[PDB]
Amino acid sequence: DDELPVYQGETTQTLQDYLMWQVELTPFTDTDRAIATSIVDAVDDTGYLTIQIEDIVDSIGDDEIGLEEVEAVLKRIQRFDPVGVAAKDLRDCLLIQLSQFAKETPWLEEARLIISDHLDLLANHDFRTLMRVTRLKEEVLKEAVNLIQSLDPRPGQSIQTSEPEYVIPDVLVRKVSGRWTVELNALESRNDTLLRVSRCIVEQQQAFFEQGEEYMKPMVLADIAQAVEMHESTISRVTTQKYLHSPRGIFELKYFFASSTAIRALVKKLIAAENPAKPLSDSKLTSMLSEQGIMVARRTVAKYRESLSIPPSNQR
Amino acid sequence: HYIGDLVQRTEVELLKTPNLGKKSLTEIKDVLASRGLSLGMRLENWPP
Repeated sequence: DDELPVYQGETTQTLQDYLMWQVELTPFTDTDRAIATSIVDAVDDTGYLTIQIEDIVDSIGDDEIGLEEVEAVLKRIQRFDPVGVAAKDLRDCLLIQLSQFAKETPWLEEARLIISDHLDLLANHDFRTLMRVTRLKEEVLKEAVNLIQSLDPRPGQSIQTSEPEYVIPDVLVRKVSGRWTVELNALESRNDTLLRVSRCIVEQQQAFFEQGEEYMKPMVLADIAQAVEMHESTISRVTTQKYLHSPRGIFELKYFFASSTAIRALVKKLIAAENPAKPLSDSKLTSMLSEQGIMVARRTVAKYRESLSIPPSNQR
Repeated sequence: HYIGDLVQRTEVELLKTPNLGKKSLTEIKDVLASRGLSLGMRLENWPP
């Protein structure tokens, strides 16, 4: 209704909204505005990714309209408010962000064009042999790299995500004698009773999984379904909706209903000393797990340690 | 000479002169797409 502040809305602006606002105000032709509108939707909240170019060209359905037309227009779009916008691959991102250094930057312009344009793939690790490639030495190259490292990445300045999306908790686990005791802090009545029973199942989970132990003791939904005689899907639904709160490691408890989690803790322990070898040895760790009795044999348990953004494989 | 006197023209006005064709228009569109971006204004005046 009206005359009150109903949650009508805010109409905030994202990055694509703002880019489109910026396209509205620039001297594009009838067609070029169609290519521009075609590109700004391709852009992401992350900036850099304008995804595939040739699908941008082919999406228009031929009839002329070459690649060069989308390329020029694309550059100009890449030039709008948040400096480097879109482009691709980060390389051209840093070349567009480097396009305006005012040209009055000492040593930075040239060196930065060489480093940023080409050979930047080897700049990941360190300088080393690259120092011999560009003939640079000492701090001449290090200061340019200070500028390159001073650039930042893409957009994510428009953002428009003021909403942190907090948890609000649901049930509080007051820590007792090196464990946890429920208190539940913070028809419709039947639904409330069902939520209370879900809190009771979380208390049974306290009995199902040891808190003090590494990760959580392996349990099956058949235990919580054994206690109150409730259906599995119902309990998993209560734990999926509501999120349990505990003083340490509070979580929806949906992951709480010592299995793979213990292996992940073991993988974390291996990761601590895994720094010495970049390649890493989850397969060797699997052999150690088999010796420990786990019987892992280059399995995904080791592979999970070798996955999860591990130095393993990526360093190799 | 220079830029500005070139920068304000509609592509419908520039498209017809000898030797340009459709290719060179997109070429200058790409070159001048960088830096200036403009390809139009009414501006004000000129110092020279």
